[PDB]
Amino acid sequence: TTLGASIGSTDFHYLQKDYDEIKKLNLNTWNEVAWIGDELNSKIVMWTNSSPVNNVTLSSSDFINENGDLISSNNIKISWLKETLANIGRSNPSAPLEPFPDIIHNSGSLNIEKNKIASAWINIKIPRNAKPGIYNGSIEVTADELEKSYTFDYSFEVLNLVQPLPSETNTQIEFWQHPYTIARYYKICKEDLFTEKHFKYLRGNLKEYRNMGGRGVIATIVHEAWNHQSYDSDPSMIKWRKNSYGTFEFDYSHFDKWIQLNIDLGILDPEKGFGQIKCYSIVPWNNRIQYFNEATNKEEAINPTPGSDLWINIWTQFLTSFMSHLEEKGWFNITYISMNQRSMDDLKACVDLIENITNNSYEHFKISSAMDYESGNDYSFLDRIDDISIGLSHINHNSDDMKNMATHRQELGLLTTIYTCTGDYPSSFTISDPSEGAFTIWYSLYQNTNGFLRWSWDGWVENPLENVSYKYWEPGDPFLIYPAEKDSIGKTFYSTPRLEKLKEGIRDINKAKYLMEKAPNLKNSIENLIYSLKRPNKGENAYGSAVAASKEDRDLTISEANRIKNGINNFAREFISLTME
Ligand SMILES: CC(=O)N[C@H]1[C@H](O[C@@H]2[C@H](O)[C@@H](O)[C@H](O[C@H]3[C@H](O)[C@@H](O)[C@H](O)O[C@@H]3CO)O[C@@H]2CO)O[C@H](CO)[C@H](O)[C@@H]1O
Repeated sequence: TTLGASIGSTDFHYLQKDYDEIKKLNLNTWNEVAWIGDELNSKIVMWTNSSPVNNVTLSSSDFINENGDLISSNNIKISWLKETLANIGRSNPSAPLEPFPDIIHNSGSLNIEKNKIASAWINIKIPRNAKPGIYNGSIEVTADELEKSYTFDYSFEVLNLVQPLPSETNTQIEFWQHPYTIARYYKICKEDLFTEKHFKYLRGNLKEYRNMGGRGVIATIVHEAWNHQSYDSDPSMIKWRKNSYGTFEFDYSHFDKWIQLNIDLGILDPEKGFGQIKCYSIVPWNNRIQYFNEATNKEEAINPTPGSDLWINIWTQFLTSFMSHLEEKGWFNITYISMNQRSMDDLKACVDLIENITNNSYEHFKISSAMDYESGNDYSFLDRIDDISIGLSHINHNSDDMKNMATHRQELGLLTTIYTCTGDYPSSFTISDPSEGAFTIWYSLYQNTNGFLRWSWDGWVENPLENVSYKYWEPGDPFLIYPAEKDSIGKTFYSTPRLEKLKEGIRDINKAKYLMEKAPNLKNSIENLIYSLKRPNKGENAYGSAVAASKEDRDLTISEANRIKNGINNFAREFISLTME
């Protein structure tokens, strides 16, 4: 024909290079299991031949159960997956530059060049007041050059249990946001920073974060704290100045507006002790603190070594001032001072200083850190850090070091997460299989942590919608959402399949934690299922990017994700049965 069509997996990308392989698909039916308030995703893959094809459109019926309960077609959003270019290597500028369908772009029609793949993401939101049962419906695909329409048989079962709202779970999610990057992309001026004109491009993507379970909000407290690793500079949200007497003063304006925005959006609730403010960092890159010297009237920097007399002096000034400031705002209880991977000497100097500065109630700042922990059961220092996150590449699957460490922390009421970054596999890159994200989240629970941290909400390059290639890291590493087009009406961001799979993983670990809690009798059955998870092997492509070791390892990430999900849905059904009989 002029146009071919088939249901396809959301687990991996359908790429142009796989054209000839893809044209041989003909999957016409789809079924899945969801809870009330849950979501489901699917995909239809289309193709063209010698001739191009205009105005390709897809559309969805209403969905109806056996009691004629309705889920409107408006809960089904079908979006073209837009392709963007990606250098497939890591700091390898001569690596091949290939298209990946990494963007959940727009609804409506689309043209398709000769001999091309195009795919459309399908997202189904089950309303929070939906009735249980088996729902059926269909999705149609048509075009202009086609005098016919293809048809696709979709059903799904809603189980009689309500997907927990994020605030009803104990899942920890922290994605680092870069609000100045949002300002740069959308040409927000210096003077409009953290005003309503800025907030308009932040609210949507922050709501999105909140709704998938985000609780951590990063705030920079010194300038360029990651040495400009990213496309955009990282300004400090707290401006430092040295006055004529030679003591430091701090301007909290940006920090205050940023945090207040996050309080207004419900990510943070400092009165109720919810959410975290992560202050980056007491160990910024090379210990460098840049400041305006009012005396010499110029910009200067210092680089004092942790533990040194100058260091203790300066951070004592900041921490003391910051604590008082946060106490007047009522924010102090949810505030953490962040560290990062440093020498044990630097880390101990930090924890020792921080612990030594207290308010009237002898409360000190909480402390948060990426740590490299991989073995041994000496927790005495690690327990003085209130939130830690461990890179997946430092977690040894052939041991229970990580899980034992995490379990100790849960007992003491401390937070623990894992993260992925450059060099990790599974991970959440543009070139990753999106299923890897669901796996990652399940791995956080397999390790008995509270959840997942990633550095990379929104660190856009110049024009990521067209090319995400950046000089460091696997492509797409620095962002899980895309921006909208600069002229958008409109939308302020687009989601990605990789992010939707993180979201799936999170909802699905939330189902498992909910069951464990509400059906104590199923708990060890569930725990055993979780603890059966296998870990695929990390390989590396010809150009420096981490990837799956082999086809077997790709398949395992998918099979394992689905296995566990299904297992949990069966436990779901067991609990539901119990209630009915
Ligand atoms: C939490 C997070 O994602 N942080 C980084 C992330 O960095 C990874 C890890 O957290 C770092 O400790 C490590 O940093 C350096 C390492 O400790 C040094 O011994 C070595 O000489 O240089 C390392 C820098 O490569 O780096 C790893 C990643 O390689 O990585 C992401 C990029 O995906 C961002 O840089 C986050 O800021």
